[PDB]
Amino acid sequence: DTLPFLKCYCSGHCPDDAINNTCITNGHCFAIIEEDDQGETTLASGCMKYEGSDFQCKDSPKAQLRRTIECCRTNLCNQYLQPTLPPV
Amino acid sequence: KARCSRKALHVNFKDMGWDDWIIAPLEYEAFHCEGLCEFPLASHLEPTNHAVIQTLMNSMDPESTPPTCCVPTRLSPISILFIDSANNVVYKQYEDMVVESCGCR
Repeated sequence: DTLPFLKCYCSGHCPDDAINNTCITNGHCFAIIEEDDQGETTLASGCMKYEGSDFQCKDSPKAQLRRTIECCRTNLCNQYLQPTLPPV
Repeated sequence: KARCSRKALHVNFKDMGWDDWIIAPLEYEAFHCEGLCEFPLASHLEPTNHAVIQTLMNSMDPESTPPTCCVPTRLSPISILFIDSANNVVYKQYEDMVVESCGCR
């Protein structure tokens, strides 16, 4: 089911209209860690629209760059989120 | 990483060589949409399921599946007063003239 209202933290993925580094949505908040070329990693986070979220929130084991996304469904649930990479 | 978003695009009917036939306005802001559409596709990008699938596949093998594209997903009208009719004056509202939002499709 869709969520009338969900408030999430964002970083890297903030809408143009973000305030206090937060975004609104009807789907999920996410946090993602992804690994760069020299093996450097960034964490980023934002809001995910409901439609498409069952596909985006599960992760393809076959991504060309190792990464982990996590989704949750309560206000600000992604602040303080630390997914770690799949074990090498 | 500059991600899919609305950028400024100024239309000026004189530069277009259209000042001969458009009476008003002289110019408006139409905006345009440009930028990466990468995994993951955040909420304001409002992807279709297809855009999600294709993006995922492109994330898996970019040689084999190209990226989805940043494009207007919501627009608004502009009304233009012009001639062109063997010079009979005419008022017309044109839909989809100004980008209000961008997303990946």
